[PDB]
Amino acid sequence: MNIFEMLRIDEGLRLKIYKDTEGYYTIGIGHLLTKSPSLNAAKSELDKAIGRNCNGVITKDEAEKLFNQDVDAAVRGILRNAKLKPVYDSLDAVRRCALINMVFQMGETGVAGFTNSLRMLQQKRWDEAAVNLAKSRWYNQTANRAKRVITTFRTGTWDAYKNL
Repeated sequence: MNIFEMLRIDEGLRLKIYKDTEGYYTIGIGHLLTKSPSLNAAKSELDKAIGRNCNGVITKDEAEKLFNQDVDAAVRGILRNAKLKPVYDSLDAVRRCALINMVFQMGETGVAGFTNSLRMLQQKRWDEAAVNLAKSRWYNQTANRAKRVITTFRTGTWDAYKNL
C-alpha cells in the first residue's frame, strides 16, 4: 500500500463534477474545484485546471493527472510549513502517509491547527494522540475516513485499509 492507493480508497474516483461531503464542487480523486455555490464557477475552474473545454466531465487520465499534482502539492506544502515539517520528519513511513492524507483533505492550515495532536505524534504518544484527534469536527463530519486515518497513526500499519 502507498499514499496513492490510500487516498484513492478515501476519496473515490468520479469523472463528472460532484458535490463533496461539505457540499463543494469537486471532480476526480477528491480535487476540490471551488467553494462557490455556482456550478458555472465550477465548470470554469475545471476548464482552467485541465486546459480544455470539459463541459463538467474529464477522463480517467485527466483525473490521475490532477491527483499526481495534488499529492505533490500536499507533500511540498508539509515540507515548507514550519509547524508541519518537524512532525513529518519525526515520523516513520506509514505515519507520514497518514499526515499527508490529512493535509490533502483539509489543507496545510487546517492540519497545522491541531496543535496538541501534532505535539503528541512528535512525542510518539500514539494512544493519546488517537484520542485527541477524535475530538474534532473532522472526526464528527467524516467519521469512517477519520477512523481509518486515526488507526493508521495509532498502529503504524496499514490494517485499516487492508480491509478495503
